[PDB]
Amino acid sequence: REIEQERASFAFKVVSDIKDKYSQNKKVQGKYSSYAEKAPTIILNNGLGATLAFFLSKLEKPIDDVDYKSINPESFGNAENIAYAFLYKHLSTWLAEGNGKDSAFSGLTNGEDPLKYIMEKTAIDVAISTEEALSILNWIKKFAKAMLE
Amino acid sequence: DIREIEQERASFAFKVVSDIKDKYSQNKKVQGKYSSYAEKAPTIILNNGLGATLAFFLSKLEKPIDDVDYKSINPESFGNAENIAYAFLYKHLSTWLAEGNGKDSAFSGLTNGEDPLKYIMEKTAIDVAISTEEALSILNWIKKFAKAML
Amino acid sequence: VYETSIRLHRNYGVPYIPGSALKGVAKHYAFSILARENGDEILRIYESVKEDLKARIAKRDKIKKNDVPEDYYLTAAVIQELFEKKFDELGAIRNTRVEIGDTVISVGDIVKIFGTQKEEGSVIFFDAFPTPEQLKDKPNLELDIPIFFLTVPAGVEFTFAVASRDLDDLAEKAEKLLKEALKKFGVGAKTSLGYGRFDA
Amino acid sequence: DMFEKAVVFGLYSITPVHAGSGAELSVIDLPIQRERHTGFPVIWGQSLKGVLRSRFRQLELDEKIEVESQKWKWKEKTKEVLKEKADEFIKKVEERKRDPLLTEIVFGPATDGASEHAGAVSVGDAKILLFPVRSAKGVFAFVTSPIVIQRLKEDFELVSEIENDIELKQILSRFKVELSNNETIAGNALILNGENKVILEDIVLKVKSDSNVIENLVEVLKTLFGDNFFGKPIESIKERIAIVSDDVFKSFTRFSTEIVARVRIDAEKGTVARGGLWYEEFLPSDTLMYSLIAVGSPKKENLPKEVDNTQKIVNVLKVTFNNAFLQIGGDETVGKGFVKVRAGV
Amino acid sequence: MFEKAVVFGLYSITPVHAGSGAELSVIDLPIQRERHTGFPVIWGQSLKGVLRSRFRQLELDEKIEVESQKWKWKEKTKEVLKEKADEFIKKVEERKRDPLLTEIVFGPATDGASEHAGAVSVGDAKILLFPVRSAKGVFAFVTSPIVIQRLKEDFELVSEIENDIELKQILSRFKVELSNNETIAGNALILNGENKVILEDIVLKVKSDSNVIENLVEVLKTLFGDNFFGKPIESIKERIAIVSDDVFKSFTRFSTEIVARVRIDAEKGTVARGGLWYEEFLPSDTLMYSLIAVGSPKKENLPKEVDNTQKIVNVLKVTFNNAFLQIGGDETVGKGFVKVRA
RNA sequence: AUUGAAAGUUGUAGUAUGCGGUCCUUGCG
DNA sequence: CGCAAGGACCGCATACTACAA
Repeated sequence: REIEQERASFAFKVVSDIKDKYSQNKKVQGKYSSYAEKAPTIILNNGLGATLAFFLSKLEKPIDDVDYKSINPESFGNAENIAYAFLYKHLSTWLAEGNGKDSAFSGLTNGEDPLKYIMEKTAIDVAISTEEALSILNWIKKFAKAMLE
Repeated sequence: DIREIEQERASFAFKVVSDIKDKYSQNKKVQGKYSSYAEKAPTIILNNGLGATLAFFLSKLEKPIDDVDYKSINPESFGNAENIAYAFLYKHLSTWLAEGNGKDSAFSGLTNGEDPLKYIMEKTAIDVAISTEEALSILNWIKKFAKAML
Repeated sequence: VYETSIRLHRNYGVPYIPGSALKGVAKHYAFSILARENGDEILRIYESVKEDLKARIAKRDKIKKNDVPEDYYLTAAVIQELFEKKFDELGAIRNTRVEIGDTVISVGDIVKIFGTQKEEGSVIFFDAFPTPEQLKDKPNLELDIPIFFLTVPAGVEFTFAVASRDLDDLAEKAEKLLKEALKKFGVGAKTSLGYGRFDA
Repeated sequence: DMFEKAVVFGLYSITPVHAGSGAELSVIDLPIQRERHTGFPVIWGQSLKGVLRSRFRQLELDEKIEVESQKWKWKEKTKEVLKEKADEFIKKVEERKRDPLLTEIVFGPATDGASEHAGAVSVGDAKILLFPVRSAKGVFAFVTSPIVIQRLKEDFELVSEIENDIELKQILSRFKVELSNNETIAGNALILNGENKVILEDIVLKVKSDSNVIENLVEVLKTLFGDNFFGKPIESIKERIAIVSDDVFKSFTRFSTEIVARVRIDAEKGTVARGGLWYEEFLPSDTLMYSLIAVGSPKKENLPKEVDNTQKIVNVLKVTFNNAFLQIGGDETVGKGFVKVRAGV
Repeated sequence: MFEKAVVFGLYSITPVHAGSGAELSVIDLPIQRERHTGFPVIWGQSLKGVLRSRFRQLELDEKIEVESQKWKWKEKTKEVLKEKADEFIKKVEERKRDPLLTEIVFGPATDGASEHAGAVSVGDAKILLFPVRSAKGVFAFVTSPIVIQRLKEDFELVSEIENDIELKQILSRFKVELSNNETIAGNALILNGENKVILEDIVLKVKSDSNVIENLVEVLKTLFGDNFFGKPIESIKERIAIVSDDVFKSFTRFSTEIVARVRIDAEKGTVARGGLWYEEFLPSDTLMYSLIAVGSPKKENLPKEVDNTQKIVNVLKVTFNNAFLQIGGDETVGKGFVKVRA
């Protein structure tokens, strides 16, 4: 259940961080809450790689190369862009490192970029990454719906 | 040790799309035309047929449709931006349908080192249908990455 | 593969008019007639939506927010946004009676007929199929220009239909609106150059 | 289990249909329902049940439902059955809290009273039966596959088990086809004038010479759907039927469906809204669809004397839905998803 | 005990959904699985319940061919229980107890659960064949060596009941091991190119030891009649694939059907609150078997017609053979219809 | 030469009942 | 002479152990 506590703490932390940015602006809060809610549906239909590609595409920038790091969500112009960059940042962070070296979940990607990891790995790695992303998204849905405006 | 074709599709699509950005970074018109063509090809494929679309690509490249050699089409030869984009798109599609990701990779094409146009010319319907399915999937992935990055 | 194409029927090859085009042209014509007559009231009532649309147009056009003119096109865009997601406040202006043809139709009737995001419409727009009798002798297709494309020649008959899914009798008003829209605006590409006009 | 009678429902599309299956990121933005392993199109039983229940409730509310040549008034009939509690039921029904009496009895209770009892109908899936495909000589053939015939034989076996009548099994027992990968048991009309060949779509292939099969197929259609295939004479269908192998049949259901490019033009610019461009996928018109409905004994306590036996319920449904027009799938107002229904036994 | 054994084979006519426990995780209502491995399964409790219900319903219609005699519930009960029988008949009228035959075979009802156990035992139904989409051909049956291993274990267990040495030898004759990606494929599924059988999203390499596959078909002809649940067995013999364990497990998790369902409001014309949800369905044409065991009938004063394990086994075999069964939830929407071959 | 020797948490029991992937939208200037 | 879905709704309500030993 240590992994469960880790997931809950991470979801609360990211939802609170989204709360801090544009706390009064119900536009960013509303868009992000719907974005987290609708995300798990895509994963079931098209798999993890397709969903990550879609997240990368919806960002409005040249987006040269692929980096789970960088891409500051505040640097995005439109509110939808900011919310999508936030969602991508959180999911990629959790899949790469989880919460840290000392955390119960160190992340399946060993700190590597999730998209590059999917591109150069085996099938089983993709399977476990998919299942973990689904679980964290399940928790994040509830925690973002509960408190974010 | 087993990678589905989905891994190889994304790996291949990332390879070519990134190969365009570094090559033709300043030619934003080339990038835009390539993106538009990648967006528009699957409807042509679904409406007419893979052979029809390949012949159309050749026609826009002022080349005969009877004898082709995708391995002998340098994209840099074309002068017009539309022509260069069409050459690049045709070369990518044919290379995937011939060799796939690679001989070492799990997927190694379908024609087994044959020009895909000739393969459609001289094969039964089922092979053509499967090749059409593969072309549709790779076109979807290439469109995804081109929209994302280009 | 050819640079041009037409919506030819799959099973038979006769050209036909989809019901979606009917519904779209009817909604567009209703918006145009509503904006042309009661433009000032609509522009004044929803001031916040007007400002937001002006800001969006300025951002898309890379121009100043004040540079946007309050022409009829801006009114049409505002009305379109009103019938979009921000359709709850439309009930504020749910009193104007647009004189469509020879009958007054309320905006509330427009919402009840065309349908909104939170409520399905009560009027179905079937498709249009040329009568076979006309095709028996008169040709049904023609060339039109070294760029050529196939078009339906003038005088070709077309039958349209409209149903009322619910007990609302908005079918007659919908039929009148469709007839007026076909007479004035018409349906089809290149509608600026007279294409798509329909007589009685 | 509890079923005793069954009816075979036949669906004939007159307008393109689109049963939604969510949205994907592939080339087709709004695809259609398909079985995963086979890949053939299909309409699940849940959509059919919902549409049938909605139509039944609508007809009962307007008191246009004629059971035993008499209107089944929602308030009057339920007054006798529910007795003292009928006032509460009538008010609840008027508040759109529970379905009327007849719908509740037939299609099971409503959402509020889901734990009251069970239903009495078991409408099943709609497996494909006849795919309309463009042809070179002749027009609009009705392609089918041996897999479809095998599934049909299985459903006929199930029906004969429910009805305890081996006539269906005897009728279908003659079906045994072994078509090769490039040979069709084609009808005379579709045959191209030449070396006994047929050009269907992009496939041209030789015609196997066989008989006493196609006719059998047509006979099956005459057993349930009267004598007219959705109104048209059965002779044209008999002369216009073709059968091909599984591979080419699957290849047809993957690249011979309607594809549309619907958009939404914004008023300000007059060309297209941002992101207003997508492709929708539709089943073609004149597709022959079939499904099975099984009827068991009613389970509601103190049911009205009119509906007590499964025979009465079967008669009611057959009378109500025979040769009717129904809406299936999305875009109802746009003008897509209208079919003609036929019953039988 | 359990001196007799009957193997039950099930074929899914329509998609089957056997409801799991609590509706957790992303998928709302998932099929029953086992955490131990991850394959689909059907617990024996549901199978026993549906079999008991069908048997009782048939018995109430006097359609059960007890030694080709059409045993009557009331007559047999009066003959056996004698004086008290009438009272039990009243309990049968109130739908409290159950008729004599079903009470003897499947055990008593809840209120009388203190007299004798059930003379039968129904094992968990385990997968043996899984449909999977294929590039060339269509709808290839798939299986894995671990499935055959479990089948051999089941055969050995049966041998501890009837001493079926020949069955044990036949099962032991089959021993294959595909290492990582290679597969044993029939002639149809093989792509026209050099080997390269493509299943779903994976490209494999054929292996030229197909005799084993043939042997497997023979085992089927030995177990479930001659026709493969109503189709030519040799016809199915051309579309059987054997793949490695991990690939088969991947197939049994990411190839079940997934369906989204909604509820439409009475007059709004759109979905309502709490309307959208998801469901997971086991694909059609899935082949799953089981193991029914029968021991000594423990009922007091059993009827002469059914008083030995052989009699009960014969009754079960005749009653359930090419019959049809409704399994699991979502009955009214045409889910759960299966064909049973004994 | 010990509050000791002896005793199968065992029998019955279907995650089942109700539920329309639906609404909004011109392929166009 | 180009344009490239987007939001709504995201399991509800009920059942929620009985009898022996």
